[PDB]
Amino acid sequence: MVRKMRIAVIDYDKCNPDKCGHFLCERVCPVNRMGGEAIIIDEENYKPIIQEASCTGCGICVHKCPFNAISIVNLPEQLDEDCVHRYGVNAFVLYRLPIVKDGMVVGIVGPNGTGKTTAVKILAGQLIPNLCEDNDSWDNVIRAFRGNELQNYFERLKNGEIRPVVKPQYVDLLPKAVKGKVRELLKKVDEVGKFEEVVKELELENVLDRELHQLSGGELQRVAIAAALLRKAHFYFFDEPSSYLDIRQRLKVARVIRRLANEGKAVLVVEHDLAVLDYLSDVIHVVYGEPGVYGIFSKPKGTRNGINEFLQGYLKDENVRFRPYEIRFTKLSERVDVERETLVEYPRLVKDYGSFKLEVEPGEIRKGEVIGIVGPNGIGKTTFVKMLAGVEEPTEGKVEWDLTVAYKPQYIKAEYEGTVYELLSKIDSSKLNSNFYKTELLKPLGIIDLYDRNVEDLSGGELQRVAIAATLLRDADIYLLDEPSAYLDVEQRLAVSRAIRHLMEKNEKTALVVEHDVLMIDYVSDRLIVFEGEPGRHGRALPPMGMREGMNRFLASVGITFRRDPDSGRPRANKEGSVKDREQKARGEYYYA
Ligand code: SF4
Ligand code: SF4
Repeated sequence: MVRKMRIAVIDYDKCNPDKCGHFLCERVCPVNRMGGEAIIIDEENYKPIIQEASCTGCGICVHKCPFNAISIVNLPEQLDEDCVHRYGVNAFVLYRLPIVKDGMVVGIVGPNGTGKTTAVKILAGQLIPNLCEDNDSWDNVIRAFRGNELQNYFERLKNGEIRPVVKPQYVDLLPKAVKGKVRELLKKVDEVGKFEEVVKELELENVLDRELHQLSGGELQRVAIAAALLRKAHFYFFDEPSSYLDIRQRLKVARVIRRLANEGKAVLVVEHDLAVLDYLSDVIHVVYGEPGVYGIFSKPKGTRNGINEFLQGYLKDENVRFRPYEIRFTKLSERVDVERETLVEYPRLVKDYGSFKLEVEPGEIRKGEVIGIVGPNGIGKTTFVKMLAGVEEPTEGKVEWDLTVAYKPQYIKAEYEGTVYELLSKIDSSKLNSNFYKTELLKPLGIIDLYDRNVEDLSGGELQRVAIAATLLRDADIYLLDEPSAYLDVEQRLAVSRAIRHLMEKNEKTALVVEHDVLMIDYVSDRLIVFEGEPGRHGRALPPMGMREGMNRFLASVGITFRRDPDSGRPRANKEGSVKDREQKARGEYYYA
């Protein structure tokens, strides 16, 4: 086998055409000698340029450079030969692997279906690498990764003195597979003798009484986090633990997972929220490719640089573009925030089931804006949303008016016979066929390619995108999405953000997006509803307020302050106990866009 790209980098800060004659390059260059364009002259910025499309990689120019402003490398037997696994010809292929490490938290960021999960099975002893050949042994794996830390992994893995435990990419499998209580389960799975510490730090002592099927999202997720650590294993691989956790939970779970590094145990993590990712990890991997054709894991990076580079879409270590535009964000000074017309107003409501109490203070709904809902789970974010939605009748007050409400529920389960196209089509055929919904909603969330399978025959992340798109293609005055964040990746999360923002702004309509992922809030929100009280008991919904004034108000009850990163612009979470943490909290401004 073979395969090879040439990559040329010239440290211009070291080049000086006038000192080496006249671009010693083009002169000494064999290809240019025979009438070729390996090295071209930028007779303006006065620099030399190597057109890697030519350069034989002979390296003559490199040896000649009177300084050493030239490097030419052949990505041979390293990027093409590395090839790890092929599922048979005309089928998915993996290149490279994430490099897990002891005593450290190895991060992963990169869109779904790029064989994140392919690598897990590989590492779990349950799939032998063929190295895109025909192999069915460990030994060729151990050799191929010679010069690297993963050889040592495959040697232990085969002796079988390590076995990694894996928190699966979809959960909601344990309730329909394991019956009885969270109390029970957590005794059973116990083998680590750390039962006390776990259940307490992740605050599942109230959550023991309920049965698995009676859990809400945040709780079910965390109970999996618990049961994975109580199984005995050195290596713990968490695939998407950000699903359905609220803002308060996800920051607290991050601390729990981070404390593992100190115990010297190896954590491998997928996260799709940059603030949570920054905080946990110590290494970071970027994974690039178009889903379902190939995936390649990049070289290990230090968390901060790795994230910067993801945002830029350009790899300077690997020389790969993988997205033709940059990840970007919206402050509050990059907008027009001007007042708009009142759609409706709601008085004081108060709903008591008699197993939770909510009071909603008097509030205004404006037209043409996007209101983010924030707070910890079971604080009746959902109780409010459901009162306008019509599935719950307020005990007192009125919200149920002649606005039509479009409602995306918290769980997703399908009950629909027929295709993705049937399901959408009966709502508004018309919308499907117009160019806007095609630029902003349907096309970048993959739905054009999804019309051929049934709704029941769609998987969690595709089906999520399908629910979301469905709710926004309903004909309504006001759009209600309860927690769409679940099972979306970074790119998806962002695409849904740009779609919500454009569609709502253009037709001047209201939407409520209950939200907990920092980035979506950071882009989309015009106004905020902060929830407080003590969850599972009482909640007090405070009236709508400005985006900044809201995230300020709320962040102060979490102890956790947010900056603006200076490298390429993203929400920077600041470590509890830091300079910035201390300066923000002292000065009553607990947040910056
Ligand atoms: S070799 Fe490339 S870098 Fe060294 S001087 Fe000539 S042009 Fe500038
Ligand atoms: S061989 Fe080395 S120098 Fe000659 S072209 Fe290819 S890269 Fe540039």
